[PDB]
Amino acid sequence: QKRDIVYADPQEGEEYAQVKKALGNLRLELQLADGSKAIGSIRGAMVRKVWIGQGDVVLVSKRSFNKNDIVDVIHRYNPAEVRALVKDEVIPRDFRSSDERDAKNAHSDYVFVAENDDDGGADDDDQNVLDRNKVVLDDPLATFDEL
Amino acid sequence: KGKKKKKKVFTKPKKPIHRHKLEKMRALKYFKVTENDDGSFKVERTRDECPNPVCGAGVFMAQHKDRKYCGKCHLTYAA
Amino acid sequence: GEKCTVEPEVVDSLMEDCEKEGEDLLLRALQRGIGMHHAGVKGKLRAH
Amino acid sequence: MGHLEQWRSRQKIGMGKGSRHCVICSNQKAVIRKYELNVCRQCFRENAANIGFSKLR
Amino acid sequence: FESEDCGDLVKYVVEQLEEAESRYRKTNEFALYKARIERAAAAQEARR
Amino acid sequence: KRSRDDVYRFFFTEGVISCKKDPLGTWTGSLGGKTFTVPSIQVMQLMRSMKSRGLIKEQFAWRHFYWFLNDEGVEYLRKYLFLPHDAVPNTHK
Amino acid sequence: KFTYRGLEIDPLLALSEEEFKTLVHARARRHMNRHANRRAPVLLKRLREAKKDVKAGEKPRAVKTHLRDVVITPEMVGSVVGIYNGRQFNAVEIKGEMIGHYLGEFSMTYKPVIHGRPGVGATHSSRFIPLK
RNA sequence: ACUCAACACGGGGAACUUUACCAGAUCCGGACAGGGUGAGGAUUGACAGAUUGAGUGUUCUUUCUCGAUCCCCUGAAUGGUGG
RNA sequence: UUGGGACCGAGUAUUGCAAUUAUUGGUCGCGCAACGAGGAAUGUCUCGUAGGCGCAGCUCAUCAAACUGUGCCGAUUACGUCC
Repeated sequence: QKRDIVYADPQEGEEYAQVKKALGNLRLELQLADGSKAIGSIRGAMVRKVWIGQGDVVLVSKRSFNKNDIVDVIHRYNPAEVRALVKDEVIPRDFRSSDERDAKNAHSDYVFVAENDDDGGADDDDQNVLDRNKVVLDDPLATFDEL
Repeated sequence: KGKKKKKKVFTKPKKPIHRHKLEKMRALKYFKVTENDDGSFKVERTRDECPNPVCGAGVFMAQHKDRKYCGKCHLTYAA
Repeated sequence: GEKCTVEPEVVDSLMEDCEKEGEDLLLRALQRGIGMHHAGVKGKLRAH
Repeated sequence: MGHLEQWRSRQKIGMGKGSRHCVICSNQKAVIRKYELNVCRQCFRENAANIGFSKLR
Repeated sequence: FESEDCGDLVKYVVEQLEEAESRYRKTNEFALYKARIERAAAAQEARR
Repeated sequence: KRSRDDVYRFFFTEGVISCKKDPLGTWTGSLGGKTFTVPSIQVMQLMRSMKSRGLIKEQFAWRHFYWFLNDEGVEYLRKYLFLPHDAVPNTHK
Repeated sequence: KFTYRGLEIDPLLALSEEEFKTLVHARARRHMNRHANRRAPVLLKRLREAKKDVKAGEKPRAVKTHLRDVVITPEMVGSVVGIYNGRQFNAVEIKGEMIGHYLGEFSMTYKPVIHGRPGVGATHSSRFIPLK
């Protein structure tokens, strides 16, 4: 179909952030990967078409007319893309603060690294092309004899 | 079933297409005419006809270095 | 590359428009983040 | 002579289950019939009688 | 500068890239690649 | 492929020609009473072209072909064979 | 050394067509009789050509053919023949013990199979086998 | 084709054909001529040698042999067990 | 075991344009290869039926442990209930 991954535009609202716990009446509690503590909401195209769990990472928006009102979840990042994001160069895995930075909660927590793609297979596509219009030897039984 | 689109191993000299190899004014190259003796014109030929019913009309034979040939009945009188 | 601002649906609609106005396979070449522009490209699509 | 002698030959010999081809269409899959030397099962017999056949039993 | 020039350039590059795509249909890594995705899809389907 | 003329002479005094759909040659009236013999593919080509020019009216049933040839057909033919006619059906009845 | 029926090379060569097909197995006999009328028009010639021309101390130049429905007679022994499995001309030289056979028998037409771990769907009971 | 209404089922017991699939070569079955081709035209077929899996004119060399629709270029048509 | 044959080597004839990855028959050797009434579970049957046995048609150069049809030999139990 289409892309499963988008990047924040720093202008026009939109900043990465992580869910903490969940609260009633469609709202939840939400915390900033630089700033202090927040409360979020959700949009009505995700009211039960999409479920945003706790400690899932998402992309907010912010109000244009007035800051420091409330913010809203306008997207979700699938776990597949979270590991990728966090790797590259981008967001902290500790979500600066955590609850708070002055209590330094949840210490390392040493890196995990998705270094598990290659298993030591999948080496060499640099080899032969077809040989056709040649008589060549190639009888089986090979190895079968060492005498 | 199923299908795909791609054919090219290629990158050889491919065949030229056969194309007619022209002789111009073919009749005059066969029939030979002479200086006029006695007011009568003497007509000779460098092409002699094949003796088979199919070739029995006007249909001439051929001339190669090492063979003679008939393109009508696909025959060889060898030289 | 990784960095893009543009949302997918945007792109895909333009890409669609290429198919129909296809000429030099501006289609393929644009899909490769690889694009051409001059006078021999139609005004619409070159803007895109 | 040349190419023409090498094109369409091995089933103007007529052999195997090739060179069958039904009368009613021309399809040669799904059995031409040899049973009383009729042909109908490739345009299906459910579609066409007018031969005098009917299911009585 | 125009005309044939820019088209030779673009074309040739699309060629080269499509070429290198073919070489990676020699298929080792790409093979495991397909082998995976497929597995995941099947699993998801079964679960649903 | 100059059995053309023969085929056209089978047309005129009939108005109708028929042939099997087959790639292996056979005579396309099965008897003409002039005992012509033509391939199958050659026949097929002739009537195909003239069809696209509007001179033929085509019918297919089963593994065969039935060829009728129009009023228009008669015109084209008379000019090609350089011959007038009273008309094809009046002679036959 | 080699004994076809207790015959070395020189006796075999000496035999005329009649005396030959008498000596060989039932297939070979059946083949020859049914055929007549050439039916290896080129595959004789090409061999005997390059055979002759050799200065010895090495094999003839290789010849290629698709065909494999043709016998092996004592005439064609010593040659180097191609036989075609549907993508590769394959190298065979013709020994004195290849008489009474065909060509195709020496040219494999498949890779023998050696497996590589069974995936899911093999074992009915379900575990969703990691990782192959 | 996949619980019962998939699994000696697709009349499916396939040597070639059948046959979709793979390696390689061939043929127009591109109608319809608006645009080009003097008597030679544009054109068809081929012995021999060579190429080639091929005593396959496929193609070339060579010369002979033949409807001028066959032939050359765009548009269009067509066929397909392709989706 | 003379019960069963599976595998396996040699010779021969027919079918076909082509039987090599044995095609089909037909006699010698291989039998010392399995297997000694079969766990959990499970299939469809009420009289010319169940079961045993053979023949033909079908496909079709050749090959039927399949399918369709016909015949021969021919029973035990129940003819009830809703678990």
